Amino acid sequence: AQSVTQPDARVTVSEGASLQLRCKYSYSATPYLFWYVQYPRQGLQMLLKYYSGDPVVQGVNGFEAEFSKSDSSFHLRKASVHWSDSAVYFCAVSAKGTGSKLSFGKGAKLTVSPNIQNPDPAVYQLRDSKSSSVCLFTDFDSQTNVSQSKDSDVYITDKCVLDMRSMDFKSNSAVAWSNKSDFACANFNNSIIPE
Amino acid sequence: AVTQSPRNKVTVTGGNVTLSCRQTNSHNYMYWYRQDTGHGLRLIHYSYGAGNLQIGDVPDGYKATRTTQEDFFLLLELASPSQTSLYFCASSDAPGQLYFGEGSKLTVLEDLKNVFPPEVAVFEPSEAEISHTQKATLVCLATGFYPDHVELSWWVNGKEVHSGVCTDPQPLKEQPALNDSRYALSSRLRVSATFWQNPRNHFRCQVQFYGLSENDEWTQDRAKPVTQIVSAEAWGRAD
Amino acid sequence: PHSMRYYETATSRRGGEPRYTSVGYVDDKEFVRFDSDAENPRYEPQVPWMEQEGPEYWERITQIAKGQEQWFRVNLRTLLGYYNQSAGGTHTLQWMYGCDVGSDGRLLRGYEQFAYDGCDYIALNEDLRTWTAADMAAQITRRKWEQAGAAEYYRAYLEGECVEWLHRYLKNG
Amino acid sequence: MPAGRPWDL
Repeated sequence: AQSVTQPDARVTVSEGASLQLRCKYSYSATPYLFWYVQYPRQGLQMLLKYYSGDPVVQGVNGFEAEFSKSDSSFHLRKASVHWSDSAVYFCAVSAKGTGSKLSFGKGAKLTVSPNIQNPDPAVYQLRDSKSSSVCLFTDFDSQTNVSQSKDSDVYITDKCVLDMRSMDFKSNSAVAWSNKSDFACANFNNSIIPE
Repeated sequence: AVTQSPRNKVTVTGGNVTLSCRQTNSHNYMYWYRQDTGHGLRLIHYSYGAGNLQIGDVPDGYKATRTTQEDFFLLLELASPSQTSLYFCASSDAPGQLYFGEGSKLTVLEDLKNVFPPEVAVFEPSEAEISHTQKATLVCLATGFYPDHVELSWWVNGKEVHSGVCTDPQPLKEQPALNDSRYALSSRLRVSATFWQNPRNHFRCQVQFYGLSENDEWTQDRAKPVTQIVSAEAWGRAD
Repeated sequence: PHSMRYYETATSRRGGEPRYTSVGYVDDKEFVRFDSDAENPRYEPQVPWMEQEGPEYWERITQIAKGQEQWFRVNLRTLLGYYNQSAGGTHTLQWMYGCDVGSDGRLLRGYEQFAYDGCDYIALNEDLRTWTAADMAAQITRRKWEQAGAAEYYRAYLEGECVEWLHRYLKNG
Repeated sequence: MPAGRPWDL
């Protein structure tokens, strides 16, 4: 009777770049339409609501959505995207007779690629505090993409953006490691950047 | 402001678990949702006013009671691994306009033999990076734990820090093939070299692991994998 | 030049579920009614021409009617708390609404207003985005309703289903 | 047609 379909459960967007999350919903008759957002480690909160009138409903923080009776959709748009916008976004519906019963969309995770002006990609291997190891990859640009272990006897985590608010400085981070006695930084065998 | 309890609870197949929700607000609508990756939010039960109960879309194995207008409970008289999820309470005064709780994360086990706590180790910065980027970076590593139910935080000199901290969103599996495989997780904390250089600065990675309850029967010579905090340390150094 | 109205009213029972009635008005003449104490509680045509419709119709609009019973039952307990009134009271709650359509088929005037125990409680002004509140306990309703956008929800019926269904009803003679 | 359920007070 009532389904909600979000096409992409995965989106990645640079700051400022336009964004469009999409919500196509199940038919008929008079649906009530919403957009919700789930912060990191948090619960949901309402972002936008539409009951009737002008099909374009605007958010105070730059989000806006448009409902199309014909196309049967409720799409979320932002002209300029900020890093604080990194979150999960649900779209929700409910109809007449089912006014207080929301059908939630699938959900879509938003990764805002951070814009760093001075990337200087490098890789170092850290020694244990107690035991007198692990390799890390940081201070690279947003556009490069972390690549899984070819060895698969070896572990590797995808990029992780960290930020120093004290000095307004952001940085991605990636880490590789294993139990194997023999190891060197050089053997990031994939998606490299020689500088 | 909607609050729900418990925030974290571990149980076993066939157990009994009750989730509580209180809304001091005057909302007459209350809701119970379960969030999953791959299926988003699905409604379980809801109620319109104290005493009222109404059915959701997936109420199977679930029961609910609305004692007051402010209290709403989710009853799981019988536990099954399919109901292992992240649960949310809600309240509404207007159609579709909802306020959510902080979520209750449930872990329902098949067998308690498959359970292991995480081991935590911290790895100190480089003379390389400090020479290079005039800054320092630490890594805390959590490994070999089943199930995935942990909370990492960095503590520098008695303070929980949220700045300069980067932690994985989802831990990985150690043998994704076995499907009874343990998980691993990692985190990062980056500071100015000066701050690390002080032998007076004390850095910590503490990982809460929610596991067996105190009474729970342990049939092993093994260390009871109980709910605990495992942590590792590192001190700054001048050199 | 035409008009449409509904008057849904309940009256609390001390300790049980109240007595609910709804009646439709077309150009000031009653064409439909509901009652909760009839042994076959249902929506009934109170005029000849309305007999044409198939039951699926009647049963749907009847499904709508139950909603109000738990709504009224709830919001009679709400108003009780606002005014600090005792539980043993037997009160009456009224919803009056509808729209006025021109000869050309446009909207002229929409109606959404409420009354507690027979006196006017809250009403929707003619700009249709603002409320006028009667008493101080009605400024709470207005407070909630105006910030959360009550009017926009209600405009859905008035702008849409009201004028459509008025036309359909008038399609006899 | 009657309207649905209005808002909570």
